[PDB]
Amino acid sequence: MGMLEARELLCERDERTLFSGLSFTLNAGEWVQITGSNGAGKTTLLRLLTGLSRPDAGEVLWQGQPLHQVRDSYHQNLLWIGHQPGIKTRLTALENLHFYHRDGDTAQCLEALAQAGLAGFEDIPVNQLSAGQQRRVALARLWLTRATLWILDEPFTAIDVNGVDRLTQRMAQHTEQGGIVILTTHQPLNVAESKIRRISLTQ
Amino acid sequence: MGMLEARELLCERDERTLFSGLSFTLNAGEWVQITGSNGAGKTTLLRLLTGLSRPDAGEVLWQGQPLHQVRDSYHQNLLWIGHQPGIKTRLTALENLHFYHRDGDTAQCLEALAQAGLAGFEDIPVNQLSAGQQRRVALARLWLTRATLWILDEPFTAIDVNGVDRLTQRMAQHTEQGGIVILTTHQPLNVAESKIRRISLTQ
Amino acid sequence: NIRRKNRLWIACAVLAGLALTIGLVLYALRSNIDLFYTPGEILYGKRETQQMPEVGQRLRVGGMVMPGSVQRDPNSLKVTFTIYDAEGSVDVSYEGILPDLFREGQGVVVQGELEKGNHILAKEVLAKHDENYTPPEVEKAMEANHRRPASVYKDPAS
Amino acid sequence: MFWRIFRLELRVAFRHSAEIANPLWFFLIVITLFPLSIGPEPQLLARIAPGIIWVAALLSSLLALERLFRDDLQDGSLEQLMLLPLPLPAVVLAKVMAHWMVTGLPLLILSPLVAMLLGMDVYGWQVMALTLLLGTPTLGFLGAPGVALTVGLKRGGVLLSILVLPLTIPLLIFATAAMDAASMHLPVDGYLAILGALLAGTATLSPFATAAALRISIQ
Amino acid sequence: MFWRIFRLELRVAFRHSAEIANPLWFFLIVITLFPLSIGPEPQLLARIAPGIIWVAALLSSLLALERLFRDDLQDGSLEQLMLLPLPLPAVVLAKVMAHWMVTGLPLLILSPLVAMLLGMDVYGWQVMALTLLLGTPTLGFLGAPGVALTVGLKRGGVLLSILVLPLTIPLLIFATAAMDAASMHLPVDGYLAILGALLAGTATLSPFATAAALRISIQ
Amino acid sequence: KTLHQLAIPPRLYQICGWFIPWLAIASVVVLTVGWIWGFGFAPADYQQGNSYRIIYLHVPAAIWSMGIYASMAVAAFIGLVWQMKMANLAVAAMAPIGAVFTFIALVTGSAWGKPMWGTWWVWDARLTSELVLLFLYVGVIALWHAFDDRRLAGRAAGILVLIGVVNLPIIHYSVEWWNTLHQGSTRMQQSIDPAMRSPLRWSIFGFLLLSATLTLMRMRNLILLMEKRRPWVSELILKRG
Amino acid sequence: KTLHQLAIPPRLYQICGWFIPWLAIASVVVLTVGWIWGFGFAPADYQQGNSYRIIYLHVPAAIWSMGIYASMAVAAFIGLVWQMKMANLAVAAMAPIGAVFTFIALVTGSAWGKPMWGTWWVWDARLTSELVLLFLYVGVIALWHAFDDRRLAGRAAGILVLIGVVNLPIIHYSVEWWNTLHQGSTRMQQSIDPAMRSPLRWSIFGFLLLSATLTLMRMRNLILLMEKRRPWVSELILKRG
Amino acid sequence: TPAFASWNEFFAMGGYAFFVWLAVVMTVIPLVVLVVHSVMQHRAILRGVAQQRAREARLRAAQQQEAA
Amino acid sequence: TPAFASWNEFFAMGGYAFFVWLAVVMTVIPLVVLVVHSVMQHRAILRGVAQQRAREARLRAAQQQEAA
Repeated sequence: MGMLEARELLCERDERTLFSGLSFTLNAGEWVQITGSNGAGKTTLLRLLTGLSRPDAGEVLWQGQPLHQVRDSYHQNLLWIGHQPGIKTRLTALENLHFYHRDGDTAQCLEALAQAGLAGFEDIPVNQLSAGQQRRVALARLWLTRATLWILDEPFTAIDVNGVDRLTQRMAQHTEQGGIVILTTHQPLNVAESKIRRISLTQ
Repeated sequence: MGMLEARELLCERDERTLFSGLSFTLNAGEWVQITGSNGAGKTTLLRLLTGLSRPDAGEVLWQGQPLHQVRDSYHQNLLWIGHQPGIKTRLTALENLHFYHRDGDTAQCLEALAQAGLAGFEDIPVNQLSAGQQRRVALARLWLTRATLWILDEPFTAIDVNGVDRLTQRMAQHTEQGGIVILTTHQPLNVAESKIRRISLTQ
Repeated sequence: NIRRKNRLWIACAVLAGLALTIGLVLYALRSNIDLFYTPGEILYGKRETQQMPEVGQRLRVGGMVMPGSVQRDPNSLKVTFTIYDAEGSVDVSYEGILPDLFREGQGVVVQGELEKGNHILAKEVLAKHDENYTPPEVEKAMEANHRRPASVYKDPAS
Repeated sequence: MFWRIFRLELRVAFRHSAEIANPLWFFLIVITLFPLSIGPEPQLLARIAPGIIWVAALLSSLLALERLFRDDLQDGSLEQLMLLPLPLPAVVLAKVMAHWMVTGLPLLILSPLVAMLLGMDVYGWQVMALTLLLGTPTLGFLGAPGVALTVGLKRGGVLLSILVLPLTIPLLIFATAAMDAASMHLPVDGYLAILGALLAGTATLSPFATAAALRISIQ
Repeated sequence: MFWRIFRLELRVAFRHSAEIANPLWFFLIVITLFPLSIGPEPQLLARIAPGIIWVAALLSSLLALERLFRDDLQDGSLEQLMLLPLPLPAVVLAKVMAHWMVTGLPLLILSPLVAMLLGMDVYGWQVMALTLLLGTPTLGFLGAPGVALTVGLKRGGVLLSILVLPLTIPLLIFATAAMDAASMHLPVDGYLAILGALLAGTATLSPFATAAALRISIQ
Repeated sequence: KTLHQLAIPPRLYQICGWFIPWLAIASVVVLTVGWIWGFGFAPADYQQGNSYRIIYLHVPAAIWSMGIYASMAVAAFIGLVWQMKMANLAVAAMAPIGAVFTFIALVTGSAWGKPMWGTWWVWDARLTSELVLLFLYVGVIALWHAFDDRRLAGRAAGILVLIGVVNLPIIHYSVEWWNTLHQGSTRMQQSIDPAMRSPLRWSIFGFLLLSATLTLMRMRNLILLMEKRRPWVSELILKRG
Repeated sequence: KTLHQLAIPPRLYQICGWFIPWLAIASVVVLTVGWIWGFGFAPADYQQGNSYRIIYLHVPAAIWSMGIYASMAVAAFIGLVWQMKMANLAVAAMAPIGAVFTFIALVTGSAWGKPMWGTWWVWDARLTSELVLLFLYVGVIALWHAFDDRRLAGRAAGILVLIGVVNLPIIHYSVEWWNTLHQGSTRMQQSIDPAMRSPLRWSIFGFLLLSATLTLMRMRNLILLMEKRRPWVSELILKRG
Repeated sequence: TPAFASWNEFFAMGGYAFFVWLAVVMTVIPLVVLVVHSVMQHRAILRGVAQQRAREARLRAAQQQEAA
Repeated sequence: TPAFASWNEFFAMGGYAFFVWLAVVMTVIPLVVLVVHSVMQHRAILRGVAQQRAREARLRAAQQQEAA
């Protein structure tokens, strides 16, 4: 079986029925990409799979158990990046990345922040950085994290092209060892159609 | 002479020099478009051109006089639509559009809201409307204004192609007589290159 | 598993917090420790529980100083004075300096040990800044028994 | 076009009427706070009622002050209101007058109830209502710079108070001195004359120092 | 991991240090306001000093409550703290403990100045400092449900007070009764014991009902 | 069983629809007979005189002012464990009725306190406790209005209802202890001379029925608020005519 | 002329760098002479005895704590009309100095009033006015430190400086009338015997020089803070060594 | 069986009549206000659904015109 | 010419010795705090510029590595 299974998720944001009856199961090691049309609602879908938002109907399942029970094991195996990067602007990049697990020693720190494209901007405060480079510390959290589930709410926003190729290379590397990445992106992505899978939240 | 003219506009948002030395003069009946490369900084140019934001050095002129003196005549000939629509979500669409000048009687009301695509949604409160339909009230202001100068931070954000076609047709109709529209948009727009003019804020 | 470990640890914190809450509530309700009696509550027992004060227990007595009951030993700090409510009267013996606030016809509170015959060996006497203040229990004692004069509760031996 | 802004602000405030009552419920809770601490003794409460009433009034207006400009930044209305063909002093004057008709008139109609709660007589209520009527406009005009600058901040809840209340100290002294000269029966014309003088001065000077304040706060 | 959240919140608060003083400056504002209204009379000020001290404490902590959760909503850090591998009651407990170390400790070190300002003796300062130490954590734990409920609102400044203050009424009554007994030179052990009882009860129950509200507001 | 079908919104709408009229008529009869047997055809207390009939207009208005809040707690509890949205709607349904009952109890208590104390408001423990209860009701109503989404507003209201019920016995006993010291109080609310007892009990039961009627009808109001688009309302309104 | 060259931020940096040492040493000389010829080599008041020396430590700490604020207005005025940014940095430069001078004035007033009044803090008009002045300084400083952009922080600080300066005579005369109504005061600030007057004036001028030195140095601190990237600080730091 | 012998005396409840009748009016008014608001709200929501569905029928007629 | 005849009596100003020296000390301290704060602020801004421009030199080194 697959760990993440969505069963009959129904969501109404401000009494607008965003999607109905949507149910998809994910086995180990696929790279589902949400390909919906409206701007808001695929973000609500990702918040619905992460457990930020409760289903108004139906349920999200992680390893056979509902999300209201298995929180301490589900949150051990997830990495969520929203439209907001989820970091503190007041601290520097290195302490913000050190808040998240490990970092510290050079085996897990100062190359993870380098492979996002932030080599040499490690000790600068975040509030004196460009918005894409602010997203790149949370985007640099990928290279140090052991979570099998990654969920991404526009990862490639204000990101230069070489950054996107490096992120997709590390991301497919995660896809190899049974890691699942669920993401939404606007841009047409340069990966072969054979590997990916598309779930569309139609209407 | 041209009415809207910019002289050595430099802006430093949070000590980042987005642009310096930009100077451009706009004769009547032109539909210049702000190309830009960064997401924020062309919006700063538009707010700087309407006079919300002062130039840090250099100056903007309307009809040969600086903007700190001629406000009462400048604001009578301008229509500004930012990323935020500028309308109140508490009031109805018709009353929000009636706050702005004229409207009221049927010579300036109930087709202006119709040609933007909000036919049949006139009396519904704004907070029970989709975000594109929220922006289309401010977009519907175009058919009733007398302002020669229109300035637009992303007018075509979540409007369908028919609404974009209608907006560009009305905009070209404004361009035929004496009047400047300045706009910023992501989408490649469907008007011939000979008519338009591009000022790009180079880095 | 990890779920059981987390629930058990935070539940141990919960029961420790509730136990300390109940402990401080019951302590404070016991830390009222109402050794505050009136002379009527010495002679005839407390109004609610009818419990007598025992000989030798440390205790506190609110009462008005009688006019003419304060005789001071001229060669020592020894002062004997009788204090009353509008229900009874008890003798007080105090060795030490009296407060400057101590006048006849004013309310004082006596901390001391009870001897035989309703007699109190004071270890401390607290006289208040307010000349006309009566303690709440003593004030209710005189509101219940309707302001009988101090000469009436001067025990006629005194 | 000074009146259309005022009528529109009244329509927005009256379209959801419940939020208007929250300043007066905060006022009533602050009146509730000091009897519970000091005590139910009526002579002390009657003596101290001016201080309770005005600390409650300052804080109620000051927390109500966020709706004066915080709504229009996110909706984008405020930029357009500067780009009406009208000097922005008049726009600020219309907003502060609408805010007083939205925040201060609830206090002026709640005035009998808080006068009942604190033991004041009919003369005390008359002076209390006249003094609130001459004071809460001044509260709006002194708080308009504070809201004007602290509208762009994420953390503008304590800083707004820090700027506003030292400005409103003279109103405190004159209002509670009028109230002390009202509790003991002496005429109170001179104190209300000084209150009106401050109201006129701050109404004259606050739009002109709030307009440039609101131009800085957003650019 | 519970201590890492607390230590990081302390680091973010101590990075810009100036902003943590604004609660105590507002506390001094509210300290100042009453004797301007009442008068410089020292016996009345000495008797009313519990009322000023604790109404100032409630309002200062209440206005400081915005920094407890409003920052992490816009930065997105609040979500990432909720999907940390740790039950969200502990995350709430870490944030409220850091908030008390950042809002209540300034009041506790500021306590000599206010004790000398109004006129209480050294026993008065002792009782008031112990009572602040046992009370301002309870301010944090009763304010956390209100902030967790009102973090999604744009206008959440008056209503947060409206929710928090009736919850803090019992702490008000026991604190001012404690220092009223202290001004008469009575032992205040029982009042502090009830105070610690309320501290333990709210500290036990408040994370579990703030976590549900915090899950409610974000979705 | 039918308890599971009770959570279906149209089915609850017709359950409330046929429960309003009978219950309301019964309420009117019981409360009417209660007041007419209490205000006349009954003695008056010897010391306070004929000002004792106010003990009706206060005491069903007082106890149920707590009682509704206690019932609100029950609804809020059903909001959090079984995640039933309609109990969180019942919290918002029953908050204004509790607020109005609290207002009646407070200011009728003031009207009773004038012929004894001489002032409209001597800060008695009962009136202070009801004032704090009114502030709790206003907090619940303000949370229910401030939020935009009705479902989220009801769930937030349920959170604060459980908070208020957790902290409410503390408030009541702290206020009672607040007038243990700082003077005392007389025996007024439930010191009742016999044979002036059945009218007060019957008025209590009548106020219970009126609270149930208003609760059951604002239930329908909020149901029509939330489900303004789904076709069961459409069939109901095309049935209207 | 050269006043227009007093606008270029590096040139202002070496002007302040050249004015720091000489003015600082003149300040220390004048203040040392003032205190050494005031706290000794000087008579004492008859009624106060030897506690009158505090009139030094208070009165330059008082007047200049007003005067800096007055000078602040001038800078703020230059910030609003001609839109000079360096004046708006001058406002933030003098704001901590004014706050510290005001706090010193408060502390010396309290330590002076203890041997008279018996307590540390009697709500005298002068000390309350100084406390409100300190609150306005804290408002300006927190305004300058809550913003992100420094230029807009300085312009905002200038706006509240002008507001405070307009409202300051009203505050001072209202507080003076507040002490007129309730209870009077003694002759404390400037009721001074001859031959003890020159030390007070010398300390006045010394505190003026020290305030000018601190202002002229924090001006460099703020100028270095904003121009942290332009090449002139690069040339200065490569000159350092 | 009535305690008050005269029906006119029942309107003047032993001198303490102003407080009692003030309170009777002051409890009758808000309960009436709650019932009036609770009836008018239901009627208003039903009529608002009526206007919304008339506008929806207008929408379907416009769709029919677009189809035709 | 000193009013105080004894130099030891100078430190004990006529019984009122605590208040004068208390305000002398608590005036000397905040001026030292201001001077130290501003001097270390100037040094800290200069050293921060030094670290930033050394890091800019490392950026130049990285650009030279990319060019080579």
